[PDB]
Amino acid sequence: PHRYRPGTVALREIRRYQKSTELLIRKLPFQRLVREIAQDFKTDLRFQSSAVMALQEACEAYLVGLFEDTNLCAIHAKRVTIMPKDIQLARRIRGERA
Amino acid sequence: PHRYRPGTVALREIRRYQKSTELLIRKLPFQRLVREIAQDFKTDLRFQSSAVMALQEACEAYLVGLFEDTNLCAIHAKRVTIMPKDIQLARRIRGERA
Amino acid sequence: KARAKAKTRSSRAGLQFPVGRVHRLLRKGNYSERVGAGAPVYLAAVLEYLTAEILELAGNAARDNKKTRIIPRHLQLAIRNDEELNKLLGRVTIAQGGVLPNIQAVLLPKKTESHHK
Amino acid sequence: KARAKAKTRSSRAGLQFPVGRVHRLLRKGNYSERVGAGAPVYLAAVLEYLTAEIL
Amino acid sequence: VLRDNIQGITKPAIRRLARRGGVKRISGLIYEETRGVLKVFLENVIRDAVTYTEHAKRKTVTAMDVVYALKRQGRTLYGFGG
Amino acid sequence: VLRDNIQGITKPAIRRLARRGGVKRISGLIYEETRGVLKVFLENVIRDAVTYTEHAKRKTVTAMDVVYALKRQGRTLYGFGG
Amino acid sequence: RKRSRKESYSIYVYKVLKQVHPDTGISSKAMGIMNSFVNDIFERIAGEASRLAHYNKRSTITSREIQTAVRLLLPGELAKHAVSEGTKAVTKYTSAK
Amino acid sequence: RSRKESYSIYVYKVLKQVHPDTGISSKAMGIMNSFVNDIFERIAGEASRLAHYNKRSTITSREIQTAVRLLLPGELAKHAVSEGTKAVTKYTSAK
Repeated sequence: PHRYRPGTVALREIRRYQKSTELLIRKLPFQRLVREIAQDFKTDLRFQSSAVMALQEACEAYLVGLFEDTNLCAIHAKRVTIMPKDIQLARRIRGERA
Repeated sequence: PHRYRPGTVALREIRRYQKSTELLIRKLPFQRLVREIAQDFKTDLRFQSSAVMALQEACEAYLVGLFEDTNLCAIHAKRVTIMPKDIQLARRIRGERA
Repeated sequence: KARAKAKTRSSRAGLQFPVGRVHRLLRKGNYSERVGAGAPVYLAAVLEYLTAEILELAGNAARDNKKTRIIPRHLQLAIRNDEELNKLLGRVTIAQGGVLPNIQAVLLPKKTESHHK
Repeated sequence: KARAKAKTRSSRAGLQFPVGRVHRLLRKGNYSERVGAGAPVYLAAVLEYLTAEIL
Repeated sequence: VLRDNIQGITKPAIRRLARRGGVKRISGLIYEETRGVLKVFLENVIRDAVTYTEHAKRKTVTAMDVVYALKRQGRTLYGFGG
Repeated sequence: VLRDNIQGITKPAIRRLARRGGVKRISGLIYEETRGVLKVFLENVIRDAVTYTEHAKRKTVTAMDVVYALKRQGRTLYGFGG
Repeated sequence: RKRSRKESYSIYVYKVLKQVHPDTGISSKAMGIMNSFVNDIFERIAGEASRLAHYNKRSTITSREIQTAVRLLLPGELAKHAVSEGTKAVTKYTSAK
Repeated sequence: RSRKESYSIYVYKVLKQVHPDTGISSKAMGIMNSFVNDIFERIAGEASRLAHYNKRSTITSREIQTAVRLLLPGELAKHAVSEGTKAVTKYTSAK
């Protein structure tokens, strides 16, 4: 069987998703997560669908930016593999203490 | 002659300056730098002395914070020596693009 | 009384943006007790210029993509490809904007790529 | 007319921060067209609490 | 059976996002960390959104509530009005 | 002879600051980078300060001008009034 | 005869200081820092309350807006205790007419 | 029936001024509207703060200009300022 080397398909996927703008997270589990969390603050709340879409947009843009910083930290550390400590560093430097 | 190992005095200096709050930059060269730069925007400008002190406070707090982030990046990179690339990374992550 | 015929302030200013509405928006919003006549004019002009700049760059990106309709993608591309707008909108999220095709040079495959020719 | 003795809002609230000054500061600054009576009281109370915690 | 629903932000979706982030290689432990990071981020936003919601005496969360919550966190979003 | 005066932010002062920053070991090339970083930072602040100055039709830079310049850069300073 | 008049929160901070720790002073610089702090949080709260009011087409800023602004700006238990104190104060004011 | 204002028509006129042969999506128009709203609020708020700082009760074109110089970088600010100036002078001329 024909076999591609590790990385080629990853790179193709990078190019594909970086060329496009469609949302990569599933709508329904995101709605369910949001509803669960909001439920923990106030009961029987509702949400507009576009509010959920907005939240998804914000979440995904935030996550790619964090992964970008993570990637730079990894490269800085002479690695190509991202680790929790890289994320923790990036978030610490932005002041996203949590 | 008696001789201390590398790092002991550095650590003592760290403890000393981290215990105190006095300004570490000389007043006069700072005034001269400020006056030169401001001169490049508008001529024959004056400055209140407390304005210069304020600028110095801001500058030094900014610099220690950048060096702190730099230090974390170095440690992250398994180093104890700070490098330009560490500063560049920290500033890039804060968005201090310049 | 004569009651001279109406003329809007934008037209008097040679502008397209609504000076009057900007004035109304300034009045409503607790910005100052009073607002001078030139301020909304100046601001409207600024908004007009910036709009023209963005639309221009976005249309350039559209032609680059052989597209006749401006989409958010082009606006995001325009913003991120312009140093000054990028600074202005560095902490702004453009919905459905995506990201720039920016790949770090070190992650791409080697010059040992297998096709010299 | 009687013109009773001059009490103040901070004293009535049992507070130390100046209700009157906060009200004036709220009025001046283009924050809202009108300002309710409790808002400066509430804010002053918050500021006093935070100061106490810090001090 | 469901698993507190946070698991619906699946590994491949995170992988796709990281790819858009330009990530070529990813440790297996990253995913849970990302989920935790998301929850914190989300909590704060939604918390503020509901606060705005509560102020308006409304039982329906609007897009504007999200927009304001995002703005106050320095994460301005364009495209949904306002 | 003087050297554009940026050199008055000497190596030992930077060393002291880094020590307060907790730095134990420092490359020799750091110092010029720090100076450059400072100039950029300073330029922006002073630029805005002068803008405020110019607005007031004043020829003397006040502390308040600095404070406002710092605030708009998200670098709020306490202790100098306002 | 000329003279001006510069207001500050100094005396109230000192009174509170004397209330919590009777045997302790404060420098003028530190007091200035506390005054700067007070001014900053005041401006933050009024601005946020103003924005909420505008969003809700409301011309009045109430204790609800202060509370909400606090809830947005202040964290957890700090917010809860401040809120409780504010509520206590309004309740004491409203009765003491 | 209610009434929702937007800048749509002005953006569309400008688009035809700069590129007659080109359209724009509604979502993109909304993005442009959001942009406009954001810069409007930023400028007015900064102008407000300056006026407050200068114990001035009036917002003039001076405050707008200054705010612009603070907020916008280099050539963008210079061109915007020049345009605003030209516009005010044209307004003041054609009474």
